[PDB]
Parts: sequence; C-alpha cells; structure tokens
Amino acid sequence: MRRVVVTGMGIVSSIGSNTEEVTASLREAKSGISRAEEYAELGFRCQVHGAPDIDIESLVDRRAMRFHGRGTAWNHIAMDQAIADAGLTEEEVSNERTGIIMGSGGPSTRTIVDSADITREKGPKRVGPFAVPKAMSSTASATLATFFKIKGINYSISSACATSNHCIGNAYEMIQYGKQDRMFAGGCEDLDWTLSVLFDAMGAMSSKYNDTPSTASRAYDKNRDGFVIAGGAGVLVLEDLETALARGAKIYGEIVGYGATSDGYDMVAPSGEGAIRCMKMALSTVTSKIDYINPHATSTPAGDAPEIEAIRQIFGAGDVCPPIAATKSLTGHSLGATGVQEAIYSLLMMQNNFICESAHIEELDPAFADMPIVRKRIDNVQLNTVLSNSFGFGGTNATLVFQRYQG
Amino acid sequence: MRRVVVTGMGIVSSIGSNTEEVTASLREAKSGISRAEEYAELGFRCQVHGAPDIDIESLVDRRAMRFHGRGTAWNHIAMDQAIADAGLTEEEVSNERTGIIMGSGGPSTRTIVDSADITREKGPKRVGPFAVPKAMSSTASATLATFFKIKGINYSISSACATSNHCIGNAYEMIQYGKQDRMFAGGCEDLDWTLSVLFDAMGAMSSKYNDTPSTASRAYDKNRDGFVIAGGAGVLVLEDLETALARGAKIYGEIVGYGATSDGYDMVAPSGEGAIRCMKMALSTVTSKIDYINPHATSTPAGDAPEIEAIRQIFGAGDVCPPIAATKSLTGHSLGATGVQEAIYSLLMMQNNFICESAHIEELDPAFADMPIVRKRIDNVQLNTVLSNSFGFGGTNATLVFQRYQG
Ligand SMILES: O=c1ccc2ccc(O)cc2o1
Ligand SMILES: O=c1ccc2ccc(O)cc2o1
Ligand SMILES: [Cl-]
Ligand SMILES: [Cl-]
Ligand SMILES: [Cl-]
Ligand SMILES: [Cl-]
Ligand code: NA
Ligand code: NA
Repeated sequence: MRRVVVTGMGIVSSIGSNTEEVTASLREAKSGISRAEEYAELGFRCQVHGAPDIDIESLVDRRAMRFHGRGTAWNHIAMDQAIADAGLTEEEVSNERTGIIMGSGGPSTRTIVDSADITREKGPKRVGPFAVPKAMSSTASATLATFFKIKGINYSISSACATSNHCIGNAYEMIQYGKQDRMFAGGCEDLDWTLSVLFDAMGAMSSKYNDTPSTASRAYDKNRDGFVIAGGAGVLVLEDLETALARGAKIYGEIVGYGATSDGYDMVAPSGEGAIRCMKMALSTVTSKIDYINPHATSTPAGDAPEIEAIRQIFGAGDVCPPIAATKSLTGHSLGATGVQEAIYSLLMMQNNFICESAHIEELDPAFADMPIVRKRIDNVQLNTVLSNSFGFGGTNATLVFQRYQG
Repeated sequence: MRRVVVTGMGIVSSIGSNTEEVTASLREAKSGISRAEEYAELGFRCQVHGAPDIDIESLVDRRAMRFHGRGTAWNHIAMDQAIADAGLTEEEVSNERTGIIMGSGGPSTRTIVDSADITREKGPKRVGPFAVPKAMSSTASATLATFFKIKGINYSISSACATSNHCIGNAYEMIQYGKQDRMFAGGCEDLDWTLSVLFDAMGAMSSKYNDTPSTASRAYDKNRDGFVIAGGAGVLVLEDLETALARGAKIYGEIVGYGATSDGYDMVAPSGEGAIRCMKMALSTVTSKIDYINPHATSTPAGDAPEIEAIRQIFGAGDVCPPIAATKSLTGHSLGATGVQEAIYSLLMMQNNFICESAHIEELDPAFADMPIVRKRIDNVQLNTVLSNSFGFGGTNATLVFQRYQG
C-alpha cells in the first residue's frame, strides 16, 4: 500500500472563514456559538447555533451558484481554499487520476421544504428547474465534481456525524490501493431551521444556556444538556506520497490509520464497544504514541461518557492517556462537516504546537475527573500523531489518525 | 485480491414484490407503470409513476418501523428477503466481518416536508422524536445496521442514479481487499410527490403518455419524452468466494468488474466520454465476452443517445455488440434503488436463460437502427457475463460486471 498525505486544506466554520481565523479561535478559545432568534420565533426549546459568517456572493459567482444550496456553496469555498493552499494547477485538479468523495449528513432540507411550499402556493413549475442537485444526497460531490471538472472518482458518503471522516477514510483507501493519486475529500452541512427542528423535537440540543449562548456547548461539563448545531464545510487535498514530494507539495500530515465499525445497538446512543473496535482498527497501523485526541464529544449526557470509557479502555487514565480537548465546545456540531473540520483543527494544532482548551468546563463531570481533559491551552508542545473520532446516529463509527511527516 | 460472489438477493419493485414476481414481469414484459392521480391533482405535467404494491405493515413490525421512512421500510423488506435467500444464521448477519453499504438518492423528503409543515401548524414538539434517522442521507444504512445488529462497515454512498451501483462496487472492494468477508449492499428510494415534483419542475419526466401510462417509459423509442419515476429497494449479499463455498452458499454470480468515473461536464446531461472510461474500467478485469448489457437508458432524448455511442465505441455495432435491453421501460427509474435492482434483473435473466424485450418501442429511433436493441424476448440463451450501467446527475458513472460462476 501507498502512503497518503494531506497537501491542502480549506474550511468554512462557525469559528472562522479560513484556516487563519480558525487557528486564532482555537488558540484564544473564542466560541462560535450565538443566539438563534429564528428558533425562538418558531417555538424551539434550543435557541442557539454555530453560524458561519461569510459572504458567499463575494466568493462564488452567480452561474457557479446555480446548483448550490448554502451548505454546498460553503463547500465550494472550502474547495477553492484547498486548491489554492495546495497550489494545484488546473490540470492537477482535472484528470483521470484525481477524484472527489464529498458528503453531507443530509441534502438541502431548505430546498426540499421551499419546493413543497411553492408547489402548493404557486404550482409545480415555480419550483424551478435547478432544485434536484440541491435536494439529492450527493449534492456536495455532484456540484463540485461538475464545476471543478473532476474526471476520476465522484460520489458522496453519508454516515450522520461520521460523514466526512468516512469520506476522508475512503479517499485514503483509494489512494493506498492505487486507484487514484489525488482526492478531494470532506463534506458540509447547511444550517437551517428545517434541519435543526428535527433535533429540537427529539430534545437533543442544548436549551438551558439560551441566555448565555456562547457557553452552551460544554463537552465534559457536569451540566451539559445537549449539542449545539452548526453549519459549514471542510476540504482536504490527499495525494500519494510520491506525487506530493515530486511537485514540492506542502505536507500537513500523513494519514496513518483509519477505523470504521458499526454498533448494531441503538439508533441515537452509542454502545461504547463499537468505538473501542473503531479506535483499535485505526491504531492497528500506527507505531507512535498518540499526542492528542480530538473526541466525538458533542456535549450530551449519553454521548460524552461512553467514548471516555472507550478511551480509558485503550489508553488508560490520567497522565498516560493522551490529552483530550473537545473542539465542539467552541464550534458546535456541524454534522456532515464535523469530521473534516476536526481533522483540520487537529492538523492546525499540530502545525502551531499547541492543544486548545476543552472549552466551557465550569464544573467537570466527576465521572471524568481521572482523565486528561485539557482545562487550559497547552503551549510549546510538539504534536507528532493525532487521533480524531466521529460517532454518528445509526451506530456508525469512524476514526482517523494523522502524523507529522518526517520521512 | 479475493474473489467476490453474490449469495442472496431481495427486491421490492414496481414490477414485483419479490424475485419470483420480478422474473415473471421481465419474461412477460409486464409494465409496472401506472397513472399517478396525485400528480394530476397537484398540477404536474407528468402524471405517471412506478409504484410498488406491497403491504409494509404485514412484513415489518411496528417497533421495527420506528425509524423507517417508506423507502427504507422497502429496503428492510428487501434485506429480510436477501437474508432468507442466502440462508444466513443470526451470527452470520451480525459479526465484525460483516458490513453494510446501503444508499438512497435522497432521504425521506416526505418526513422533511411533513416536519416543516407540522412545526408551523402545531409547533416543533409535534415533529416527534423519531424524524432525524428518516431525514438523514444515511437513513438506509443506519436503520438496517441498527436493526440487523451489523458490527462491521456501516455507511451509505449516494450518487443520484448511480447510488446503489457504487454501494455494490465499494462493498466489492471491501471484500476484495480483505477488510470484510460479507456485505449487504444496495439501496432504496421512496416514491413521493415531494421528490417527484423536483423532476417535474425541470421537465425531466414523461408527460405525453399520461393517457397510456403503461407505455410511458420507452427507452430508444423515437418519441421518448422523459423518464418515469419509481420507488423501491434491492439488496445483494456479497461474500468472499471461500466463505461462500465453505457454507454451501447459492452463487447467483461473481462480481468480476467495477468502474467508477466522473464526467466533469454537465449537471443534468452526460458527456459520453465519461461513460466510455467507466465501462472500460469495469471491463479491464473481465476475460469473457459480454452476453447482455443492462443500460442506464432512462427514456430521455439527451440521455439514451450518448450511452449508445459509448457502447458503439467499445463494442461496435450490430451483431458483434452484446444485446441491449432497457429494463426501465418496464420499471421506471427508482433512483437510489436502480443500480441494485438492475443487478438483480440481470442476475435473474442469467439464472433463467432469457433476455427480456426492451419494452414499448413502437418506433425505434433511427439513430439506434444499427444496434442490437432487443425487440422481442430472447429465449434459451446461456448468459455467462452481464454488464450494467448507471449514470447519474452530477456526471457520476458506475458500471458493474457479473459472471456465472463455473470455478
Ligand atoms: O449528520 C446528520 C445527522 C442527521 C441528519 C438528519 C437530517 C439532515 O438533513 C442532516 C443530518 O445530518
Ligand atoms: O437519484 C436521485 C437523484 C436526485 C434526487 C434528488 C432528490 C432526492 O430526494 C432524491 C434524488 O435521487
Ligand atoms: Cl446545501
Ligand atoms: Cl433503536
Ligand atoms: Cl425513506
Ligand atoms: Cl452545469
Ligand atoms: Na473528532
Ligand atoms: Na443498468
């Protein structure tokens, strides 16, 4: 099997519109969570969200927007960023050896609802002719593959919270096995009431911190009360090592492990043992210690704990366990975008020699008192190997491990 | 690489609720297309559809239905059928070596619209707590993985019309490379006005045959005027050859080729050259002649023709080209379900030694007069190798090749 490296990154996040803004937010523990006035107007319990702040029309031209919902428009921006970061020529983007696996947890729910509404109000013709590519589950891959003239692999993986972790892992496999030499991998999610309401109705999102929105997402806090939803996108450029070296690529890291398993247990709560198997699978090909864990931890009573127990089973407790810092306390949970964004946060922390605070822990849950959850930013630390989990509804698990390239 | 065989099949289709009914429909060219009265009531141009006729409540119990939209309920039925056909024990279904890649072109658009409607009419709580797994793009994998206690791989691929072809191809790869020994692969789609209207608004569906619905889908006919939408599901059980042989499995066929490419051209029309590359990739690992082609051909002016030219480029014209019969003329286009259903139709034709008529060709398009499009059922033919294309919006291409197992 060939070695696979990350040569470019792009991101649209609740904590920044590019990698520089994201890095500053991570370093300063600047929350991306704000009040969602619209959710209050609609009668939601949860009235907080993690909204990107970015001017799409200034970055994606009108004709290029024809088939984009707002999630895939963010993904287009992230792809432009990743291409620029990697320094790719047009020929390097568009060729038979270069593919795309780009996913979202759902499609444009807003397009679907707006279309149903206008059908009933003004008639089917008034849906317009461009709604299908926005409404389909493959929207993120179809729109970008077409626009960027991708000629190799083209499809989406979805797996709820795990979506863009599996997209990256499958793209990794394609390159390892020699089927493609370069891949664009990642994902996105729109942020829209038509999606958020589904989670509010199940009671899954935070509602006890509506008056202090910035601190509503608080993984590992004793009084965590649900996740905070977000939208955004991320893209990695992946290349086989020889391809990267030969063109003088930047190497942000090497992908050195990938795990994917299934709980076969509960639709909306994890079993724990599935996560253990997933992390073990990712670690089976890794020969250095793990220096940092970017957990799944979404700030839920039932979710944060089983993952911690899984981590304890593999790594032990206390100082011998890698430092753990939940970036979702700053960013919220961007569903399809989460895996790739967390890969990017982890790679940026590696680049900049720090581990962010696990934010908004006002009172640590005593169940986790034995674990090295980061309470204050750790500076001047050399990270060489980082692990990131994403564990999604339907018992779907994905873990990725990235390593500093040193030959 | 390991060899991979199909050991069980399940299907819910517009042309039958199991493989026996489907076989009878193929043999007798019995159309599955009917009038869609609801589409007329809503003001659609197209007023035809391919609707399954199956009693879900009699086949999936109430608690098992909690997280199913109607597409994934059909997929559950197809999975039960495939498990029974393969003769699998509970331990063979649920183990770390057995996974699922099961997709849909979209999620339950009906769940999304109903939820938005009830939010506005009665409040967010009245969405209920079970809508998320129905509305997410991974619905088909999440629901079945959880219910059937799947422990290995668990995710969905989506790629519009190509969805379940890529699901099968990626599952094939997993087994080839030794990561899993058994996979459930396939997909589904609900049939609902909230999805169909998106296609009617783009003018993509047939509307000149509303008064003769049964003949509205007519691939290769001079007067074809758009596809006919359908819903349903299909599942294949895939196993590495040694696993299959050792347990006395039925072998419906061996997967011997898989192609996946990208046009990088137009969102809603094919380039043709992408399809050539896709078929060539699938054929690169095949060492016998092709005895039958199950085309993408959806009964559209702009779609049927470029595929025929691609076929002509690879295979030539006339008698030296494999017989071509478009099953969508009987079945309509079931989007996420199409690839796996067409695999099943092709394997059933192989099993039963016939090639179905390419139905509803009242006047052949003169552009295709040189091609061996099947005008009347061909009997007493031994099929050993069959090829099936699916080419989806966003320029996404997938081809599979199956072969009669003879050692
Ligand atoms: O990651 C997810 C999980 C559920 C889900 C449900 C609906 C949707 O539109 C997107 C979603 O993304
Ligand atoms: O195969 C498809 C293509 C487009 C599409 C669009 C919306 C949807 O809900 C399902 C779909 O399936
Ligand atoms: Cl979107
Ligand atoms: Cl459940
Ligand atoms: Cl469904
Ligand atoms: Cl286009
Ligand atoms: Na993570
Ligand atoms: Na086909």
